[PDB]
Amino acid sequence: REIVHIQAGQCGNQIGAKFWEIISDEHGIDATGAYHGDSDLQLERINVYYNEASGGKYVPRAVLVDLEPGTMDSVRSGPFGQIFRPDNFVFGQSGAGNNWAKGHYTEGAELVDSVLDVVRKEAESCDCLQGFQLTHSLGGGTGSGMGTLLISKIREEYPDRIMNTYSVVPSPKVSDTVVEPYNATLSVHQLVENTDETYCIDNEALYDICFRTLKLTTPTYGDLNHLVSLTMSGVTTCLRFPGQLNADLRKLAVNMVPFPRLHFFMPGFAPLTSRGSQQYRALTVPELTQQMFDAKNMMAACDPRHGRYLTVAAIFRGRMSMKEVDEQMLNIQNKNSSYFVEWIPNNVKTAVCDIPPRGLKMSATFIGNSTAIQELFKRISEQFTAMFRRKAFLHWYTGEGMDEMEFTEAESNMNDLVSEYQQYQ
Amino acid sequence: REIVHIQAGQCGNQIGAKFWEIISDEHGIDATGAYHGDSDLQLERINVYYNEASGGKYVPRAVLVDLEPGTMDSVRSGPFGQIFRPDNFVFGQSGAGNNWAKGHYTEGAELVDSVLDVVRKEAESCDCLQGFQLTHSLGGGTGSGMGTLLISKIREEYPDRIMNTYSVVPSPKVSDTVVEPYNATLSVHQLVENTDETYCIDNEALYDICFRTLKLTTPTYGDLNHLVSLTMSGVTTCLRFPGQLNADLRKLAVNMVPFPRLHFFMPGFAPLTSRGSQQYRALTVPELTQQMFDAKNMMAACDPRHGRYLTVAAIFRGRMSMKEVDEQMLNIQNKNSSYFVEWIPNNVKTAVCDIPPRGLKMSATFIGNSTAIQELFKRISEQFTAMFRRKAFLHWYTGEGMDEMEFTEAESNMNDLVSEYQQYQ
Amino acid sequence: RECISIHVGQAGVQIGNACWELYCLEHGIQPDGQMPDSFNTFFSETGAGKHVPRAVFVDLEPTVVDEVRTGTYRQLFHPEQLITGKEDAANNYARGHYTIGKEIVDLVLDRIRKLADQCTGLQGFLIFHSFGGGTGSGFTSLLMERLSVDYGKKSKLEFAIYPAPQVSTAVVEPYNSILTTHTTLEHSDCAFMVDNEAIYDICRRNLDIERPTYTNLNRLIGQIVSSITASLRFDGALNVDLTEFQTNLVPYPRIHFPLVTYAPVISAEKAYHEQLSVAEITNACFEPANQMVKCDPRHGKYMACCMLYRGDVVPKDVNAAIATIKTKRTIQFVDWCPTGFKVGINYQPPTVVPGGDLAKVQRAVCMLSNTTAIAEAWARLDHKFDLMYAKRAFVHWYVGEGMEEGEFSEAREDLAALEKDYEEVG
Amino acid sequence: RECISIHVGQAGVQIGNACWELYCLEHGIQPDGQMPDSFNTFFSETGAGKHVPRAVFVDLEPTVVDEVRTGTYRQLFHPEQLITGKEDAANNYARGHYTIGKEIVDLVLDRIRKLADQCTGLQGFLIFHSFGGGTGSGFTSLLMERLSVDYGKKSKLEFAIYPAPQVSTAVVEPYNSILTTHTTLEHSDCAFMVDNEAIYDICRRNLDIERPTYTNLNRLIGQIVSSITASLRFDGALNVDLTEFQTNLVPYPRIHFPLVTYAPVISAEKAYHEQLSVAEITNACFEPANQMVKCDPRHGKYMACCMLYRGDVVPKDVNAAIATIKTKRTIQFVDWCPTGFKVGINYQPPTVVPGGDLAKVQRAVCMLSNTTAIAEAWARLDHKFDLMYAKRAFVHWYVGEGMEEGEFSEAREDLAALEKDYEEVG
Ligand SMILES: Nc1nc2c(ncn2[C@@H]2O[C@H](COP(=O)(O)OP(=O)(O)OP(=O)(O)O)[C@@H](O)[C@H]2O)c(=O)[nH]1
Ligand SMILES: Nc1nc2c(ncn2[C@@H]2O[C@H](COP(=O)(O)OP(=O)(O)OP(=O)(O)O)[C@@H](O)[C@H]2O)c(=O)[nH]1
Ligand SMILES: Nc1nc2c(ncn2[C@@H]2O[C@H](COP(=O)(O)OP(=O)(O)O)[C@@H](O)[C@H]2O)c(=O)[nH]1
Ligand SMILES: Nc1nc2c(ncn2[C@@H]2O[C@H](COP(=O)(O)OP(=O)(O)O)[C@@H](O)[C@H]2O)c(=O)[nH]1
Ligand SMILES: [Mg+2]
Ligand SMILES: [Mg+2]
Repeated sequence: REIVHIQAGQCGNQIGAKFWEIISDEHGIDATGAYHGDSDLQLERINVYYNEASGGKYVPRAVLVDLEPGTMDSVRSGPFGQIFRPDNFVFGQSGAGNNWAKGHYTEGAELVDSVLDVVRKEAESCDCLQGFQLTHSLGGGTGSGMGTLLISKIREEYPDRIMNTYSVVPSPKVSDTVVEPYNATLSVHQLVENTDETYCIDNEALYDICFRTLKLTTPTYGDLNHLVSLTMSGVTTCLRFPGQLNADLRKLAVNMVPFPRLHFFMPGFAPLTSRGSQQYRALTVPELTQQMFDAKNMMAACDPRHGRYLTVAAIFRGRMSMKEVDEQMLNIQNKNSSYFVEWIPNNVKTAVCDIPPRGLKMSATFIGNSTAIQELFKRISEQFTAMFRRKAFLHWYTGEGMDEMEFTEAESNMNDLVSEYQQYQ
Repeated sequence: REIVHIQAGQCGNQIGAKFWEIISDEHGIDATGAYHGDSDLQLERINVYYNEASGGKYVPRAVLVDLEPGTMDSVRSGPFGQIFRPDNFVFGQSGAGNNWAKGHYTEGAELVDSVLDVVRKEAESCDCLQGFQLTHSLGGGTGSGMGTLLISKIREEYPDRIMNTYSVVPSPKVSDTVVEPYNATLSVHQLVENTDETYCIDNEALYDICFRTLKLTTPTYGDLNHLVSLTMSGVTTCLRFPGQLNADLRKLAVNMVPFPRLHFFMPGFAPLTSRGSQQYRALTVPELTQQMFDAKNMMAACDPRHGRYLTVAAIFRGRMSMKEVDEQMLNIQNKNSSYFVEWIPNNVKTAVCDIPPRGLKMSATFIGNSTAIQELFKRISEQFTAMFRRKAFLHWYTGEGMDEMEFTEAESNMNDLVSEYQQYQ
Repeated sequence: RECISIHVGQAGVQIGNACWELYCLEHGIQPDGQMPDSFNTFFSETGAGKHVPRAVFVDLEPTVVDEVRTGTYRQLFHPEQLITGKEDAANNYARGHYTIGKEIVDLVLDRIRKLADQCTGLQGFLIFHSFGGGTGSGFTSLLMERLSVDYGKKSKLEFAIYPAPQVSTAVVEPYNSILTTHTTLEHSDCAFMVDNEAIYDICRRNLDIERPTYTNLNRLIGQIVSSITASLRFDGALNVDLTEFQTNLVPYPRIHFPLVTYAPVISAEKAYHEQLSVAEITNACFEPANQMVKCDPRHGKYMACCMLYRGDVVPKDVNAAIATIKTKRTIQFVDWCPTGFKVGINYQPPTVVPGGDLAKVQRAVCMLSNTTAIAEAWARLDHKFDLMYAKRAFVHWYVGEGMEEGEFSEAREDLAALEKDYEEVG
Repeated sequence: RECISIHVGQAGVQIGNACWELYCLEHGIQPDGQMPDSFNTFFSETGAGKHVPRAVFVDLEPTVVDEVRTGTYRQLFHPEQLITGKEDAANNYARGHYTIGKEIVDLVLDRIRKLADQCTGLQGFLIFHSFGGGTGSGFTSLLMERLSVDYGKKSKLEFAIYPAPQVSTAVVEPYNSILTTHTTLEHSDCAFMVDNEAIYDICRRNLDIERPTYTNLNRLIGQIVSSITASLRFDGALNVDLTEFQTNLVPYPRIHFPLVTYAPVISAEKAYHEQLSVAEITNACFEPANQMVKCDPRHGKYMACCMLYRGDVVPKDVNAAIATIKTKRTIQFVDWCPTGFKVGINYQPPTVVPGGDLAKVQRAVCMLSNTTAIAEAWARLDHKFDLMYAKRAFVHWYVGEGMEEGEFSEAREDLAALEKDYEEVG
């Protein structure tokens, strides 16, 4: 069981660059592809992400995609830049100009053939794979433009493999581009059918977590990409290391999704403590579970207290005990009996692994499927509402062949999605 | 089982100069005819190409032919120039001026006697020979004009010995001479009946392989002649070194040619890797097999995807395993069942040798007899029609004694070959 | 007299891991299979100084089996006995029974036949599995269906783990634990039910251990299995055989779900102060605070019970201790059972495993009673399954894998009928 | 009692190379021919401390035989026993039978008569060759044609390598492997068919070898030939001779194609755990997973079979083990074969070659069944030949060498009748 990696645009590449810095140190490899580890459990499942090479070297199964050559220049020269194979870097020369229309129809259609030739090469080399990881953002043009195109083309060829996309959805309070609502609405139109499991993150909330819980006075894009990676790495720790009770990517999908369209998730991580307040803290499971369910710690700008949890999960790492995980989970359900659906008994999925993150004793990851997402999509639909009334900025997109009908479907399908979550709330 | 060598024209000598530079280093022979090797297997069949001299020196079975003395001065003074015997350099004083009429009738007639006395002298020196190697191009006058005259005279004397031609057939996109199409068509009229098997190579494609796969920014005739040499060196490696399973020139000829007229081949070599991307590559048979069949690597300017393979070959070099070669060959046939002829099962020939190329662990050579050549001859034929229709440049050739009949059958006979390959497609 | 044990899934393999360390200590057989008799019941001898078990390890995922392959007990197991897959059933019964089932079910059925060829007097099989996941439920249900046709009248025993009503670990558990009932109902000669949360209470109070993890629970099950088969492996005052045990215990063909409990379990330091005699260990077996499934016998009426003593026991008092119990009206028996005790006294004292959580004793008791108290452990579950199935939640996963929508009707209809039979006899 | 072996082609020499190293180990004879008895069956002694084999090496290409001339075993043979040509047949049967073969066929026949003069009790000749190339087929078919007329009634055995239906390395294989059918049919007393595919699966599964190359496959065949003749070279409880073995096996003159299999082949580490007894080894021989040709006996009915045990075997149980097999309806025999077994027990254990892929064992079995299932190994192939012959591909190469276009009529006609007989008797 091994998984290939796809990154798109400036947003994804900056997120994806931190991933290979963190997971590489986890498996003990140097910056030049060499190995110098100690524990044998590192080599047991090294191949879930890497490919072997001559001379005892490893290279990752990553693809970096772009429509401008600037960002590849940064990642190539940066730390851990020589790990990647040169053939994997796929980039154009023109750019997107924050156009969803240019990315899908005009510019990306020429460059789409090149990448599928590469992902086909990585798909044959792997013996028995399960999923693809996609990293992108929903504001710009390249990430939402080609990111939508590959997903449709990837899905058709492989309708039996699981698909993962780790999306970043825009927020009004940190709004940055005049044409954001046009991009975000058009892309989610096809994520409602062409992906299996979807994560949503906000730059607004990642600012809420960074100042208050971390006591960060200078949150740059260095640290935010740090936080998303640790949630990204935690989900697939059952694959790379053993455990008392196991859960791979396929188990979670069946356990959380009651109906095919309700697969928009909310991350959360614990512990997250400041550099000075760590000495004054305990080391126990009950402190972890309270932090996980805290409405003050989620990674989306939506409060769960306006809705009820459908299903949740908890991924624990370290030497722990099975009852204590069991007793904490029942405490929350009984104390918070108002905030959980009634007609699904025992809504919590559990998993414990063995190897803790280096320098720590315990950890936890929360993936909780709630009905509070319906607000995070209505807010966007409102910003899109006042623009399409007067056809502002419409001429830029209409030049590449779209029509007023397509924008009509963009609102209608977004209308359908919010309706479904309200009905089951 | 030892073989003599014939070179014609400026193209052949520049091709042939590299072959003796490469093959001498393979056998350990120095630049002055001495020997300084280590493995005894070099000396087991050293005689396959060289002839013994007094004092412990070696000289090759080479014959250099020319109609202008400029090129002979360069090869004589170049690296590995003193290896040849001085009597072998045969060259005239007038030149051809890109006239196929002059190459056969006026200028080659006087000089044809001189060379045949030399090739006879090597034919008496041989104990039990099998073949003749001829290296030339189909664009100029000397190479096609003399080369077709050499083959015609050589064939009649030796109706049973095997004859090899490694031709370079012109391409429209790298067109260099105004009267190329007259030259190419008139020569191919007689390669149909006076040679045993023919290798076709395009200067257009060798640019494609040099820029793209090799990441070469300045492909000069220094590097293109490097590529062709490795194919000629690879075909006859079964004769010079041992192996688990063997294949000499006679085995390939019977295994490739279903009907006498369908004997035009397309080579291909693997691996071919840049100096920077080699560190990030595996070393296995399965990578070698896919590269050979890649339509982006086949060394002629015609697409095999436009037709179906009749038969193929594969000469492998290195210490390998026999089922691994067998298992991959069935993988390609099963996965690509659309691109192979149906009424001949198991269309693949195999051979494995023991001595690998110096500084390398593995290698492979691909010889594929396809029906896709029928297009590579139509493109040339079209260039001819727009010329002979209005009798442009015709007066230059008619002055030496050809007639409109000879040009009339030139298209008529080359019409037949396109008919055969399409019939069995 | 030999038996074959089959471990399926993570739960089965983990329990099977605990057992085979227990058996080796009993017979003085080192992890590398060499002995520094009676061992033929589970072991096969190979030439000189080599014993290998009659066990087969089964899984659809390599992770929980390759832990055995590298561990301390790599040398004991014959390499062909460890069967692994490539993709787990992902908590789908439908994937286990239908899609991912048949590409592996054939290999083990070929491997069982090889093991059943060496034996001469095959007694029966022991099956270890759980009702949680589809890998241990969907596949194990398939194995018993193929075993029954090939062998027929030979007795098969299982040791299943029932999901708890409150302390449960998954979301879709009720869907699995209802679909296994048909193949257990129609294809099992004896079925043992054990609950995970109940073993926690026994660990908390009696053993006074703060944090029982899955190591210690699996050690407890090893003690129950070892005692039931101790009648074959050794010799004593009275003997009870497996086919003998079914005759006295199971009153009707459809009613084969005994409840198990053990005595004594005690900590090392508190073992000094108490004197453990036959008079009380027969009373400890009947405490509702020591039943291994969260059910109250006070709302049920006993139909039979078996008491297997081992160590230093004399039949003079056992009849007296059994006589004492009969005089209580709190412990109720049915009217059509004038006598309901089957007794077996053995000579070999139970052996304590080093590194364990139990103290060395001179005598031990294992109880196996067939009561109607267990009727509730199914009625509560059927509410959970029916409540979720009202909205057809999660069903889309199962429908696409080969099932149809009426299949869940038979799952509830069968449990509808089976609860009535316990009501009728009660 | 002496026997003579002839090797043809690259396949024959490579197979013969492995065997003659194997024999030297058996009789304690160093590569330089000196021994630090019974060896007269294969060896000739010259004066004092010099033994040379009764071998002859034949090829039309100097490359492969020169490897023998330089290798570690240069000193064993006469210089004159190693015969090489100058131009190979280039995978042409027509060149082998008519053009290139005739210039060398005389030289070896003069050499055969020289070796046959030394012997006093010649039983027959052993031929190792393959149906792939014309050098190994066209020359061999000519070579037996000369042997049969000159010598008449003495028995000749062949050990052929049949072309696989899927995993093959040449383009024109079917043309050769049909034209050889006539000469083997009417000029061979017994023919052994061995396939290159099946030996791979045996190496993969049973031996657990990752990358089997031609070194290991040839070592497997060396064991089969060693076992058949161990009845002559040693002494035991019961004896079966070549003339004795042909009598019991071949029921009709036209049905002489036994299928071979061997037991046991086991890896070194997996050998420790299993106890290899005669009861199971006689069962392993009948597993269709261990037949040496990609053929299913399940679609055929056995005609006879011969067992060749060696090591520590007593006749008390062999009849018991043979009785066990007869009770299976899976393993089917023809109605006019109430008894279908020939048994020979020897006293010498098989000897393991250092550097090989087998472990030292006390017992070994060789099975030789004349079954009717082998009809399919020709029926599938005749489709390949006939499909290609539809368009008359490649025929121009063979026609120019002296053959006629009608010559291919008899090749498919002869296989038409030979396949007809098996369904008739079946
Ligand atoms: N006693 C015990 N119970 C376990 C253990 N592991 C899991 N369980 C129980 O098993 C239930 C979940 O289903 P599982 O038995 O784990 O299914 P599985 O073992 O994953 O089988 P597969 O899905 O095929 O891998 C939970 O309710 C646990 O109580 C264990 O190691 N020991
Ligand atoms: N067992 C075994 N089979 C071989 C070996 N080499 C080749 N073969 C088989 O031979 C077939 C091809 O025909 P060959 O027997 O090789 O013809 P040849 O050995 O070259 O004989 P000549 O053509 O006279 O030189 C292939 O299909 C292989 O199965 C070997 O070393 N060992
Ligand atoms: N989390 C995170 N978000 C980023 C980063 N850089 C840009 N973004 C977000 O990405 C959105 C715009 O996406 P964009 O960069 O235009 O995508 P592109 O056109 O494909 O490069 C903005 O709303 C930013 O908030 C980063 O380093 N980290
Ligand atoms: N591969 C290769 N082709 C060459 C070289 N030099 C010339 N040619 C080709 O030869 C063709 C003309 O043939 P030419 O050599 O001039 O014939 P000539 O009259 O004997 O000199 C041109 O189309 C060139 O592309 C060389 O060094 N290598
Ligand atoms: Mg599992
Ligand atoms: Mg050969």
